[PDB]
Amino acid sequence: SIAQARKLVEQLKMEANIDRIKVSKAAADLMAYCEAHAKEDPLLTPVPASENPFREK
Amino acid sequence: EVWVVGMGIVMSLIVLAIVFGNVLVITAIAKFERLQTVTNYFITSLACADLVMGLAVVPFGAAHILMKMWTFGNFWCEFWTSIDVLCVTASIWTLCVIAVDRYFAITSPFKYQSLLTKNKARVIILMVWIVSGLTSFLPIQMHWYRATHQEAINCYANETCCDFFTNQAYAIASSIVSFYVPLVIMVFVYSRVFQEAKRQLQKIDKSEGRFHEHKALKTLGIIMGTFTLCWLPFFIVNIVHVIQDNLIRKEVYILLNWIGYVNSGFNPLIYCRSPDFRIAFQELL
Amino acid sequence: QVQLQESGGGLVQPGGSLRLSCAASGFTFSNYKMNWVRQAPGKGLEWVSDISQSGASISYTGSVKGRFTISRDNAKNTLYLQMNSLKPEDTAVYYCARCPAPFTRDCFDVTSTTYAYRGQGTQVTVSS
Amino acid sequence: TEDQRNEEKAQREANKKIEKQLQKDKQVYRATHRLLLLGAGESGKNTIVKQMSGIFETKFQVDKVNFHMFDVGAQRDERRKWIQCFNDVTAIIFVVASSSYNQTNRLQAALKLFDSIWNNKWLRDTSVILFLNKQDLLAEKVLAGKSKIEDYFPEFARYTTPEDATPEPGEDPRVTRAKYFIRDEFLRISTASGDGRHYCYPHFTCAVDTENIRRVFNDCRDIIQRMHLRQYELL
Amino acid sequence: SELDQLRQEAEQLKNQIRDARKACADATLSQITNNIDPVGRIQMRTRRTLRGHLAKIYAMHWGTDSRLLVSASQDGKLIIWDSYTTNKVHAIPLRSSWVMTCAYAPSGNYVACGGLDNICSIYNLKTREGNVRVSRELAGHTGYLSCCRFLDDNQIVTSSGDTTCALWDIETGQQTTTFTGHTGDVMSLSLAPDTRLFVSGACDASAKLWDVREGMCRQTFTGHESDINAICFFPNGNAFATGSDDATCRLFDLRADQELMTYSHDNIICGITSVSFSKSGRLLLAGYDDFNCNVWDALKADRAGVLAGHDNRVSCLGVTDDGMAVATGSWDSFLKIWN
Ligand SMILES: CN[C@@H](C)Cc1ccccc1
Repeated sequence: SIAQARKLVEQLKMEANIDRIKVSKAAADLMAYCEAHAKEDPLLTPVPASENPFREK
Repeated sequence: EVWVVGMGIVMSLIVLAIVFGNVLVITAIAKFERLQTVTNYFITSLACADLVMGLAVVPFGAAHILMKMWTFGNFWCEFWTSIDVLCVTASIWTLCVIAVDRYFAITSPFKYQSLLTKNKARVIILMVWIVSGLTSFLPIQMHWYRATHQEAINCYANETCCDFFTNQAYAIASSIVSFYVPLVIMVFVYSRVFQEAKRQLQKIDKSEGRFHEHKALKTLGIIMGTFTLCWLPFFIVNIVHVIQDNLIRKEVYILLNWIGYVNSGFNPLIYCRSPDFRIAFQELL
Repeated sequence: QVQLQESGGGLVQPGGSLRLSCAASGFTFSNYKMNWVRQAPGKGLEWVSDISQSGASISYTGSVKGRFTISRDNAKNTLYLQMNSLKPEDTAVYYCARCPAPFTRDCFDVTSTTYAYRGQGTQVTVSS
Repeated sequence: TEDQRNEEKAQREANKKIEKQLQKDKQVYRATHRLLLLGAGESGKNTIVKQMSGIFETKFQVDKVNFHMFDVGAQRDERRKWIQCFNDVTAIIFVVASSSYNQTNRLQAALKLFDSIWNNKWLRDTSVILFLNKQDLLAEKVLAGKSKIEDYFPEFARYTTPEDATPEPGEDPRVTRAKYFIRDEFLRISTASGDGRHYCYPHFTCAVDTENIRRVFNDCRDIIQRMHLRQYELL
Repeated sequence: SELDQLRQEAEQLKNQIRDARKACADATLSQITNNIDPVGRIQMRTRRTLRGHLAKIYAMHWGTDSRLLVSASQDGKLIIWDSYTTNKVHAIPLRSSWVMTCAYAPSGNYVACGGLDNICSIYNLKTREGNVRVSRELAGHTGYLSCCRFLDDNQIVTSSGDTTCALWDIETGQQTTTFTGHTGDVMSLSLAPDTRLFVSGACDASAKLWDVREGMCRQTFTGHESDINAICFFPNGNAFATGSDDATCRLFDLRADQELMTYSHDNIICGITSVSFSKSGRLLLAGYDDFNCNVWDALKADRAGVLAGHDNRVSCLGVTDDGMAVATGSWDSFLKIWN
């Protein structure tokens, strides 16, 4: 009743004042991470059958 | 020339239909793992028997009929008869085994789900072929089927002829073993299954019938309306023409035997029309 | 954030009528089946009525058939309940509950003590 | 590669024993039947258990076949998630106190819960055995001036007892009419969208001793036979 | 009076948070990623099929070595498999047939399980002799266990269907911390790469970010319209993906503190049961109720491939730490390893 309302108000008050960044910066960070690790992805870039562990039945 | 051409066309169409029907079932069962069940083992055995019948039996008989001559030797004459007997016996006993499987599944719901596994199905399937192989190859290639009348002796020593002459003790022992005992077993088990089905519909109408035999007779009439319709004519003549002579012309004997061959082209149309089989057939080709 | 806000209510003489409105936001109103629930003083939640996505299927309890009516406006995302004849046993808090998932024929937990997709509710009293 | 061969061999005979044990356990798993006992505390659900901590186990033997019953306790009243775990049981036993026809509306809540269970997408093949407990209390309340059935179900006054009804001797028509009205309320939902893949089996139980396990046995046998008959394009 | 003021204050705070989030919406991910070359078409084939379970499987978890994996079924079994040779390393029978989750310790010496018994069972695999036996039984939750993930070999975080999460110390057996705030069953959780924070999704169309040390919620995300079933961190730990019963996936950033991208299509009307990322985070793999798995371009939100080999509900999905293979489980009691 009163306790849950008080807890909700306190949580909303504390979550209201938090520093944020622009969407463009976060999108650029995600793009940079995705492009930096492109060479190390076996699923995205198919692996030659010589070093594939599951290829050999 | 038109008659032989039409006959050859009909026989070729029969062979192609049989092989096309009986290859698809095996390929679908082997490919899809969803279609791998204990009953499907019996279905695969039946399809294999039908395929062997359509490959190693029907074309040779067609060649024998059209050419009015057996080009091959005496060894291939006796080998062909043994494989024919083996195929027909195995097919009929596989049908009987399927009937008994359904009877046990429906009549004893609790014991069936535990006692019958995939290991015991293979043992039964192998046991069916071993007995049919021993009752077909041994009585034929050990010359227990030869007749003692003059006409049989002429064809037995002569080549170029492969007429099936049998004594009175083989035309009855083989017919009873191959057809009549499975016929009685299947009739009894489907009678019991039909009786069990009617009792369940009499409990759904008594309970919830105010809110909102045709299907039982239709599905059990197709199974008993093609096996009996395709094999009963042959196995009565097969005994009559030996018990007393001159009643049945050899052309009738050949024709009635070929009616039982097309039953192998109808078997996938009876036991492989489930929705799972339909979607499996739709997926490929 | 899914929001269900109820309106209407208050004090009404016996035999009077009331129109309750439920404004829904934060979800696709067309894809869900809606319910009217109520809780009487010193009692638990009681399912009152429900309506499907297109309004084809409408159900009530046996204490409100003939009197109460439910409807929905999908264009404006609004749920309406009309109460024609009122009795002293209708004094309760009315809530506007939503189906847990879209495209489903069933609604499991709408009268529970705690349930996420329910509104605050409005008080309706018919005393004198 | 001698060490590699040795470890691969050890792996093979380690797998062999595990597969043998799994084959042994498969037979035991296939040979027992799992029941989901549902309902409410007000509806009973414990007198059934008496005559055979987040879940409770019961085991009983009928004609030398195994039955396991699962009582869901210490769980919240949000059943829309953990019900999906019981989608391959042979039967759901649904216990309802039909005497409490006057939250204070138990019958309507039971009907709504049954409708939700019946129309679930993951429970389209599961059958329900319906027990209607406390019929003596219902008879006492109907005979006395406790409450009126049509206060909550106004269509009861237009209900006529079906001819097939066979009440136990020494009865009054009012209690039979109420019982069959309540039963047909569930049967309407059951028959609305059954589609032949599952059914409902309603029973009237008051104090029967060791007959409830017999009823469960018979209904499970019927369920299995109907499933087998349906899969063969025969029913 | 005393009441009706807290509700208005909460509404005002919600409006303020919404305005603050809107003020940060400079652009969208789709607009920025217009110059990104498309992934193309992803064609994976089933490299292994693992059989041996009797009932449907709910959970699997890869090992750190990317070779061994554990799976849990309601036949009463945890099975530890070697993926390369398709052998069976371990088979553990469980006291309760109802199991919903399983975990594998990063060291590899322990596994964990739980379900409709409100108890988390820890199994030791490196005994000197004998077999696998229960080493610890963590009890105290008042609802069914939904997920559990290992932090070291002495700490574990569990989620329960009693709307609470817990952090347990295994040695003592007592829960060090309780995480409260959700108003519905917590269905899934994911640990950050640094194991300092984690995220949970509940049956209230909401997700929350928790700090392990403090025991308090830092951020809340509300973009979905129905119950959340799966959740997973982005590889760098600055974002996470969620899936739900409304048939959509959503990507949420932490610094921006709002949704970035939605993955949905018109012909999908079924819930999402599993979510996972690729090694580089470019591909997002989702398991569905229509017996299929989909691959999404995590930057362009266009479907790139379908994993279609299961005959029943796809319940669990996982990607190796090496990133070589993807293992999926289903309600048909078979595991499939794709590459
Ligand atoms: C006539 N001999 C039968 C008993 C078996 C048979 C059946 C068909 C074809 C040839 C032979």
